[PDB]
Amino acid sequence: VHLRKSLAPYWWPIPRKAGGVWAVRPSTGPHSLEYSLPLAVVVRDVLRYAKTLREARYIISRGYIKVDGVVRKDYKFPIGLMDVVEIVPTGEIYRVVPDEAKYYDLKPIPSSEAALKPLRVEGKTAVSGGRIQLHFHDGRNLILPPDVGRQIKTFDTVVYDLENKAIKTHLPLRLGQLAVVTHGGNIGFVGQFFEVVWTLKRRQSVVALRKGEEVRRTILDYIMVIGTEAPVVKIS
Amino acid sequence: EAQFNILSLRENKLLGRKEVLVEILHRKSSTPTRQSVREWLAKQLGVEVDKIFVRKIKTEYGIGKSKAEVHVYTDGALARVIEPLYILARNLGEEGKKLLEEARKRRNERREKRR
Amino acid sequence: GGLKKPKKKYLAGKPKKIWNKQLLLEELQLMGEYGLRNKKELWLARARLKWIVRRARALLSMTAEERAPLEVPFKEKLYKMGFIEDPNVPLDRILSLDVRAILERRLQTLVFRMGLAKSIHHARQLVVHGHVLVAGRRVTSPGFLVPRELEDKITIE
RNA sequence: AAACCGGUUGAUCCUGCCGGACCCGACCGCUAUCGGGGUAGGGCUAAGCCAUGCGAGUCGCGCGCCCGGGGGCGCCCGGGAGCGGCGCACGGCUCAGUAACACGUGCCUAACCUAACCUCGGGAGGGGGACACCCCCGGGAAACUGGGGUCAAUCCCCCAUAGGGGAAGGGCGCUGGAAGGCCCCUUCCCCGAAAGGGCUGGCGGCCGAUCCGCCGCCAGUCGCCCGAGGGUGGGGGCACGGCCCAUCAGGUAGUUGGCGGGUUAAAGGCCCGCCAAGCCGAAGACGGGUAGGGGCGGUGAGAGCCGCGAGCCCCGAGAUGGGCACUGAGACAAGGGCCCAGGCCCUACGGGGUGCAGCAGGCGCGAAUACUCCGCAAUGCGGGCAACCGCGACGGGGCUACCCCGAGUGCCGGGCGAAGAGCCCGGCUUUUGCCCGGUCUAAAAAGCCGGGAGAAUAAGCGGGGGGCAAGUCUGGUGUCAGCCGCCGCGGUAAUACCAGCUCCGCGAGUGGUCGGGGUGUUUACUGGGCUUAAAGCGCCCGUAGCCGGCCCGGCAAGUCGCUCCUGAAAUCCCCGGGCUCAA
Ligand SMILES: [Mg+2]
Ligand SMILES: [Mg+2]
Ligand SMILES: [Mg+2]
Ligand SMILES: [Mg+2]
Ligand SMILES: [Mg+2]
Ligand SMILES: [Mg+2]
Ligand SMILES: [Mg+2]
Ligand SMILES: [Mg+2]
Ligand SMILES: [Mg+2]
Ligand SMILES: [Mg+2]
Ligand SMILES: [Mg+2]
Ligand SMILES: [Mg+2]
Ligand SMILES: [Mg+2]
Ligand SMILES: [Mg+2]
Ligand SMILES: [Mg+2]
Ligand SMILES: [Mg+2]
Ligand SMILES: [Mg+2]
Ligand SMILES: [Mg+2]
Ligand SMILES: [Mg+2]
Ligand SMILES: [Mg+2]
Ligand SMILES: [Mg+2]
Ligand SMILES: [Mg+2]
Ligand SMILES: [Mg+2]
Ligand SMILES: [Mg+2]
Ligand SMILES: [Mg+2]
Ligand SMILES: [Mg+2]
Ligand SMILES: [Mg+2]
Ligand SMILES: [Mg+2]
Ligand SMILES: [Mg+2]
Ligand SMILES: [Mg+2]
Ligand SMILES: [Mg+2]
Ligand SMILES: [Mg+2]
Repeated sequence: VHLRKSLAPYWWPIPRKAGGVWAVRPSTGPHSLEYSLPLAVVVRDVLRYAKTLREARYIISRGYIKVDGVVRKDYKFPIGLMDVVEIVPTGEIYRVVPDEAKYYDLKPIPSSEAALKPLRVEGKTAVSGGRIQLHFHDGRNLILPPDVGRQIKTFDTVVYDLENKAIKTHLPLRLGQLAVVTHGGNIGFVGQFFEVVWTLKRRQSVVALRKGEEVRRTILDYIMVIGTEAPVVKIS
Repeated sequence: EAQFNILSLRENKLLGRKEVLVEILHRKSSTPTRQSVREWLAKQLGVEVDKIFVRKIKTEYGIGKSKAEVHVYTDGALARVIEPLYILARNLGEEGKKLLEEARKRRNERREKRR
Repeated sequence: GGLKKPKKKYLAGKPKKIWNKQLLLEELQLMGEYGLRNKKELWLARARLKWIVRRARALLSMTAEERAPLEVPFKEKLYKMGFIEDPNVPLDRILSLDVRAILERRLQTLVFRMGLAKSIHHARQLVVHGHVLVAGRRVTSPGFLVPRELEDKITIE
């Protein structure tokens, strides 16, 4: 399967005309094609550690790159929102976070919050045994007992332990929390949740965010709760 | 004549090299030899000439000024598996010529077999 | 189903009626003073002049709020190129800008107007053979439109 | 630059056409130095026929065998023919079919499938078999292909359990706008997994130099099976939008719908059994013609007109015409299969291949067209743990008046010449052309830097009666020849023809014929006209349509304002920056 350079996502940090007629195509990983960047692009463009595609594949082939605690040796692995990228031989850590300019950015983070990942609940399914399965914004799943999974509704953000496969902290979606817009024109904006026009489809509800006193509006689908007045993990 | 100065140096631990940038200032004089740039850098950085590879020397229009992109490798064995063959053939003198040459004999092979 | 291809950039200054006597007389004067090669170079100067004037025309038609972010930067950019003299004139003052102001910015003209050559055609020959250094670099295109700050760096070999 | 100018008259004001001037596209004529940027080139012509070559492989970390070199612990390495896994449904080409859910925009699948990959939960127990390469023989012109023997698997098969499907009854519960869904309970029927395989290290045991392994365990790593979700790809559905003709007015009979079924991965007259008469149409059915749709492109000051809507990107369809299937997650498959039609090719006459709308290339047609070149280095893709391999995709150059950009074909002074061209003299420079070195490039080439000689190597095309800039100068012809977009010349004194001289426009270009736009308020929404110039139906009743009095209250459809999700990229406008400026 190919990806023409014209059909590449608009926000990717690559020149549109100059270059080849091809772009590296992500291999159906834990994100969406429109909202993910392949690992070889990050190693060559965003970190500039490789000057060619073979050099980027060589760096990835050694297992030097760790993505969310798992060494990825696939150069077409997709990276997306709230993912933790760690470079082993240099010890630097980044969290791909919603950016006001690049639309998605590699921000350095402290080593303590490297195992933590904030995940937005995209939905729940009832599985065998009566347990509940949670689906997150990057396709990741987590099966829970029925009573604990009853109190986690959709669009709630949960801080997930990659190290323990557990839920550190559950952040319900209520009016008055700190949210970051994760898609759309108003990307990168972090503000208080203070207004909602509940539509018939909840995913299409109009939501307003405030930062004293710049007010931006989006739909309810495009905002992730990052907690109260203090963001739980460094995003900006 | 030939003014050399390290314009920049980026430390790359992943590929085990320091991609160095050099500024060559040769007023009223020919473009500097790529061997001459490698000798200056090896003497400048104190490393052997075998660990230093000149990628491209680009000369500005209308004046004797050049910029060269150079890769200095920690160990020679890894350098010969990371740099392309034509870079070694340009830089390593004769051995890269053989490495390019020995590559070609393996290329006629597997192509007559495909025949 | 249409593929874009580049078009001539000197068409805006080209007259649609070339066979006018007074038009032929005025243009023939301009080629003589500034030593141009053909009418294409002369029209290319006018095409630049039409850009500066048509842009200033549209900025006048824009609202006061819309004009505000672009008004001063437009005049400032005109000043730095050396076309205008005051970067603080009223916007309607730019409308009467004249094509000779663009022709003075040509690198060939500056070599002659700086006394660096015997004649304007000699100064074109100086740039062509590569004896004119602009800030230390050889600039061999006689139609180079030098900006204001680079003007003081023009030397001979 | 929101532009006019020529021509119907004895003269005049109109109407109204035709011409001139401009841009772009195709073809062609004369002429042609250099460089830079660019996704230019059998499209506008036959989806016409094709010689030849190249155009999808990869993996020994799935598998046994064979060969060569090396070494003792248990093997190392290289190679061969193969089995096997994955891929070859991507990529490349072209424009016949198509006026259609094809395409575009905005939404759905609560009516669906999806190998590779990601995450969570669970699993990997028992037992068998065959076929290649090879060996002993072949058959056949070749294509291909037969028999016996023999070693394996991540090859194929069985058994178990998990799981899965159906029908039926119940439910707290989940999702979601809404359950024919998910989860739990009960009954029966039915189908029904897996490779603990490879590698590494450690341990121990069996075994033997005719072995160089096999077994149990542990850890690391790459894998395998099931359930759920995601991802990607795909099947299907909906609302609306975009050609011409009435010298095409009625069309339809599985046609329109209902009920019950079959089939499908899945809804559906998709198909079938029954029932009804419905469905479409002048708000234009039906029929005919033309055309792949879009992003977009040319032109104009704009509204607009046109498609050069060829080239680049997205979707569609096709692979000589017409059909039908295998395998597979996916094809009814451009370099796979089968049949018919229509060609052609080799043959030992018994057979066997093939259709270039792949990249070069040939013939043909036509007004009209490139190299049977180089590389997998860049951009990617398939395969691999990796290393790396392959790729006519892609990149590079060649040819080609393809588009745009920057330059040269000298500069200074002097005399003759006319203030021109030109000639000569004196001084200067080397862009450029030529030679060389470094740099660049996969390698070349070109570019760039530097060096040598040297003014030295380099201008045409169309015109001079008006439009329209340029000769009432001269020779020749004498209403002949010739010119002429229009007006108009030439029949002896030609500023219009053939020539000389001279001048004009543009210039590496400049012309000829076409097509589009402007021209053109000659298509008129902006913005025409209809007494007499073309133009009011002979008159009237009226259907659709369009247009419609006043006041009060309600809604908020149109309409207006703000915001959001969108309207791919490229293209367009503005601003900043980087190539010497420019493109
Ligand atoms: Mg007009
Ligand atoms: Mg008359
Ligand atoms: Mg006309
Ligand atoms: Mg053709
Ligand atoms: Mg393996
Ligand atoms: Mg083999
Ligand atoms: Mg195979
Ligand atoms: Mg395709
Ligand atoms: Mg047998
Ligand atoms: Mg298997
Ligand atoms: Mg189920
Ligand atoms: Mg079984
Ligand atoms: Mg087995
Ligand atoms: Mg059904
Ligand atoms: Mg039917
Ligand atoms: Mg083509
Ligand atoms: Mg057929
Ligand atoms: Mg076929
Ligand atoms: Mg054919
Ligand atoms: Mg490659
Ligand atoms: Mg030019
Ligand atoms: Mg004289
Ligand atoms: Mg060269
Ligand atoms: Mg002539
Ligand atoms: Mg004459
Ligand atoms: Mg005149
Ligand atoms: Mg004439
Ligand atoms: Mg009229
Ligand atoms: Mg009447
Ligand atoms: Mg009549
Ligand atoms: Mg009536
Ligand atoms: Mg309304």
